Amino acid sequence: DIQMTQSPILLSASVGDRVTITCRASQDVNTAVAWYQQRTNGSPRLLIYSASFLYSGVPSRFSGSRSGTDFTLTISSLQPEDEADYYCQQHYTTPPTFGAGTKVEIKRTVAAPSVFIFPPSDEQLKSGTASVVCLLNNFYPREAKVQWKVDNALQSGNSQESVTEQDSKDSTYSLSSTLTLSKADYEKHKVYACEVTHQGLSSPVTKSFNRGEC
Amino acid sequence: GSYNKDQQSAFYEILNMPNLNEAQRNGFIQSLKDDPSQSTNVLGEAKKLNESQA
Amino acid sequence: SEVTIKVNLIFADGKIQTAEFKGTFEEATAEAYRYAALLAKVNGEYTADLEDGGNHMNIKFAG
Amino acid sequence: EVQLVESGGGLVQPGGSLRLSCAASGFNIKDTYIHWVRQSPGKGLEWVARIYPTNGYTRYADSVKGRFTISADTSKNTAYLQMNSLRAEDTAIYYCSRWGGDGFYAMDYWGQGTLVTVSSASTKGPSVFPLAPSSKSTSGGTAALGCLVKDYFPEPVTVSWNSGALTSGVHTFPAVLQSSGLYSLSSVVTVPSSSLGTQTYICNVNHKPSNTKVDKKVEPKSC
Amino acid sequence: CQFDFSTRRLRCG
Ligand SMILES: OC[C@@H](O)[C@@H](O)CO
Repeated sequence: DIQMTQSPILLSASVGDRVTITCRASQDVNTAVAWYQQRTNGSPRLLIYSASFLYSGVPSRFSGSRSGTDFTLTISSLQPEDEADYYCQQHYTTPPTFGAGTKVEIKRTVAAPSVFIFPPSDEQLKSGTASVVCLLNNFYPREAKVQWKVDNALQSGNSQESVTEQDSKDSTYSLSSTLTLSKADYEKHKVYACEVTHQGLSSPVTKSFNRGEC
Repeated sequence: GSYNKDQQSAFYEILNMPNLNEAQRNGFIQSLKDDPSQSTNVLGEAKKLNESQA
Repeated sequence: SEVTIKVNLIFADGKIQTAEFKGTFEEATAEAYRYAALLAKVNGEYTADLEDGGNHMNIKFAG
Repeated sequence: EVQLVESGGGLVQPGGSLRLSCAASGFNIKDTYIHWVRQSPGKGLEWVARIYPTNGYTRYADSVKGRFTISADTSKNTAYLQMNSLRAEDTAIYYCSRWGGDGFYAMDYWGQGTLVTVSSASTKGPSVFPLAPSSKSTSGGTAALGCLVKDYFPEPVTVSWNSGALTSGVHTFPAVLQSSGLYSLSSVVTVPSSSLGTQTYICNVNHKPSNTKVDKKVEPKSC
Repeated sequence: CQFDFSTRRLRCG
């Protein structure tokens, strides 16, 4: 089989920048290499075929080149909508094989999150479980520390985080942290707090509520 | 569609396997119909599954 | 084991990109230098400064 | 317009069987190669099989040979993938694509993809709870609200707001696998504070594997 | 980086 090695695995650059990603075949594949883009929630989409030819409808800022078994994909002027994963593929020999992908992110200015908190719904509380949700909206960069406290006791092992991919309109991130307790545990404590640390904040922000308060 | 004696033989082997359930048995029979060029491979994988479910 | 080499790519006009390479330390290293050499063709001679035991690089291009 | 549409993906037990279909339109599969390609956390993009419907020639990945068969019915402009002796490693989005179409030697159209989940776990529909807007979810004159879609299996679910009329300011978070082996996600939307109480906000949740369809109205809670 | 079904995107780190 033929191996396709892509580098770097992650590249972050500003809008308008020229970016270059690479793909190396483990043996001669002639020019039989294609490049695909995959955007959030999407299927692979053809950008370049036969190493250097632009597929119809693809912006001319995309270009491809070959040097021996080395292949390059260049975006001459990075756009917000270019935020995506990029894959190379050889079709020279069966099986056709794909590279592991390069993730391309957009650099932008620091933005502090809007921080919000949601008690468990009364509806959920009718059952035996309580989910407390801390929301961090529209921030950059991605790095953020979210800690849960229950009656001022730091919580560990009972929350899960999820982060969206970069927003199409402003290149920011949003994050949810969900604290899961039994209903019995929830009804036993009073103060629920999520503390957020992020580069855009001058010091950590705590959003909290007292169980029972409207 | 019609079959040659080898093809018919492959169907017979899968039809008779005692440890396949009916979803599996018919899935493999469907594969034999799908792609005659794969009869030997399909038969081998049916055999492996039948044996593991003994 | 697997490590991540983080790279700052610093271009002659002050623009900065960042990249990551993953693999064994030896593989990721080789890939980072390979990528630097490739960008050098277009962006000028590179110099690579290694910090964090080689696990972070600052790569500047002459233009 | 060229289009490929996969169907048939779903939950199947290890050792089980599933059949996928790939319905082509806007071109004739007799003129091209048709491929199945899958994508998974474990192996990324992985070619599965191909067929040339004009002469019936087929090729397979070594890891699926004997277990999967590809075929095509040109009279229905449709290709198929029979999947037997399924294993955890076969869990993937399955796409069909064409190659050689209009003389382009690359996969230039791919379908939306269909998810195959190989697992002994059982189907479970989600509970949908409101994330009510409140004094703790507002700032700067805008307010956040949402829906918690908790404890479902398998993927996928879909979430929209006001039947798809509301898209601006929506963040639907990636599904996370809980320790229970069930998925959960939240979807939130930011709206003007002044709109709360006058504009109806409903999250439309669909979990086709359990035939669960819920439209949950989200409002400020009464004090 | 690892592909995630939910987003159809690579997730790094
Ligand atoms: O709609 C596909 C996917 O985004 C959901 O199943 C959540 O992961």
